[PDB]
Amino acid sequence: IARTFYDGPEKNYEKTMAILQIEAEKAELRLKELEVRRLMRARGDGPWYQYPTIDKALIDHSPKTTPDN
Amino acid sequence: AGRIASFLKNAWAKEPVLVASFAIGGLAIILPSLSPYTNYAIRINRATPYNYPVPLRDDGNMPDVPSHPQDPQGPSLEWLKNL
Ligand SMILES: CCCCCCCCCCCCCCCCC[C@@H](O)O[C@H](CO[C@H](O)CCCCCCCCCCCCCCC)COP(=O)(O)OCC[N+](C)(C)C
Ligand SMILES: CCCCCCCC/C=C\CCCCCCCC(=O)O[C@H](COC(=O)CCCCCCC/C=C/CCCCCCCC)COP(=O)(O)OCCN
Repeated sequence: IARTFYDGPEKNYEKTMAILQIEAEKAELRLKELEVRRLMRARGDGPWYQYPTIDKALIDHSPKTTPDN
Repeated sequence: AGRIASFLKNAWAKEPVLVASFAIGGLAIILPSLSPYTNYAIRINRATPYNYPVPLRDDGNMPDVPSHPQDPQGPSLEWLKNL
């Protein structure tokens, strides 16, 4: 029965080790992402949460019919 | 050719007001694109000095900017006097 239907314990053991590593990495990545989102939303210095401002390319820098703009 | 002929005949006989209106509208639409004077009107509008012409700081590298109004450089309105 053991020869025909199953494997040794080392296979399940090391598959479990691989599964555990994947899951623990995913967990720490999730926590880190939550912290990064908190900081990027509070500070606005990150690539995320960039709210539009006015394009400076719309300003007209030509003499404006009076000297003081 | 002969369908539209009798059609314009019946229209001139029954609704001359609409005939004249469509003729005048079509002329107003198409004639301005064939005229040599539309550019003259654009240029006349561009030659009207509404605001003060602010002078440029001379850097020694402006051969085509006048240093006094009566100097020969700059735009000329001679074409306008003869128009
Ligand atoms: C000797 C007599 C006295 C003792 C009798 C012993 C009793 C044993 C017989 C009972 C059958 C066991 C039930 C089957 C459960 C096993 C299912 C599965 O685990 O088996 C697969 C293997 O497949 C097997 O073939 C299971 C198929 C059994 C299907 C049972 C169907 C019987 C129906 C009877 C119909 C008869 C004719 C009908 C006439 C109308 C494993 O997949 P595998 O990917 O390898 O895993 C890797 C393991 N390696 C490395 C060892 C290869
Ligand atoms: C491309 C030019 C566009 C700009 C110019 C037009 C600006 C304004 C003129 C258009 C105003 C709207 C016109 C609305 C048309 C109404 C048609 C209609 O139903 O009236 C008909 C009357 O007119 C008709 O017969 C239907 C259309 C017949 C042709 C009308 C003119 C079509 C174009 C004719 C001239 C073509 C171009 C000019 C060439 C001139 C020749 C060199 C029925 O008369 P009733 O009032 O109901 O009579 C009640 C009592 N029995």
